[PDB]
Amino acid sequence: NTPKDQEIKKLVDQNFKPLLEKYDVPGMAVGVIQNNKKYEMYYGLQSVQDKKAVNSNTIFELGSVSKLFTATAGGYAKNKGKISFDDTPGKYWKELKNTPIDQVNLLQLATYTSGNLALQFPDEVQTDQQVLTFFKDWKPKNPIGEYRQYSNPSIGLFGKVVALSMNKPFDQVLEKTIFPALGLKHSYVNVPKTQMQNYAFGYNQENQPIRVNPGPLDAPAYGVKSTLPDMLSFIHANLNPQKYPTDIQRAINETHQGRYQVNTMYQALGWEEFSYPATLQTLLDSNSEQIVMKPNKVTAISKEPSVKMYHKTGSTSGFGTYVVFIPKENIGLVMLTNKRIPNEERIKAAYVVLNAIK
Ligand SMILES: *[B]([O])([O])[C]([C]N1[C]=C(C([O])=O)N=N1)[N]C(=O)[C]C1=[C][C]=[C]S1
Repeated sequence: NTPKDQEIKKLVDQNFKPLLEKYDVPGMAVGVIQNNKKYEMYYGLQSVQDKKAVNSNTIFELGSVSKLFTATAGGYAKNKGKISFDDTPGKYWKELKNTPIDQVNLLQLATYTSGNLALQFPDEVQTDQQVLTFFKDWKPKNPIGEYRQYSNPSIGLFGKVVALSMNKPFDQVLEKTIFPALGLKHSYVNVPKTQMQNYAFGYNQENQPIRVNPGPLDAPAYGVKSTLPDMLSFIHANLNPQKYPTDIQRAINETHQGRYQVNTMYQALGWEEFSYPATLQTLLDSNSEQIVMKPNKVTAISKEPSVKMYHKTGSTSGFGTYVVFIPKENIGLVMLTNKRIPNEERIKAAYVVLNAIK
């Protein structure tokens, strides 16, 4: 009657494959997981100049999807009693004790509500000392906890604090503790010399080959690299947290808890959450210029839905990512590209595929 894998391949070919020609994207990996079966589809080239095909070993930059690993590490720490989300940063980074930023709690930092932290650090902040000084010098603007402004520094600081609580630097937290707990084998903060042959180039808007630049608190905000099989395993863990040991199970479940809303989007830890079924437009609205780039007053959750879906977009200058999962249908999807394409196109292609399967 047509086997499931060919059916999924056809749906992906209908919806994702034409994006490659349309946006001149050299390579793409799309996976679906459904009831513990994994489907992997690969297209084009990880390196144009080397004529190297995209494949199950290709390492892609996840950009802001990296925030999901940061949130997971925070969930892991918290459920191990190493932090409380009501703590402030000065408890762990002692140089911030009794400074204005120490009036902001960990949860407000992870969910972008300090009320005065912008998308990026200033370009001049690079070293560990400059990051410290930035935070010591910080002062409040909007009332703490009431306005969401999506921010690398805000969740970067959370990440740093989480690492300090676990007595390891943040790259070691992911590479030694969190990745191995999720069973991931090819995910990295720092890609080692022996895997560089698998690290795709990203491609900028003139299709020039580029990779992410080092930056302040880059790892917790946008600095993870992974493969399609790994990303499918991560979606599998979010769909089936009960199959994992206690510590990481509780961590995953902690990332799913909604904390506030901005209209139809519930801000969980890392993940954005929606009432399921969700319309396409609700998912598109989560990624509008007004939500992503500007401050928005938040609202206490006044309807908690029974059934939810979760997504997150991510980009670096040279790469695009989108992950989405729906626990009720035990289904999820990952897209990786080595050229940014509009977030709208990622969300819609994924919407059509997930809704058509079966
Ligand atoms: B994440 O991917 O949501 C995050 C935020 N962001 C900024 C941009 C942009 O400047 O167009 N796209 N996504 N990503 C990053 O901060 C990593 C990047 C740095 C520069 C371009 S993407």
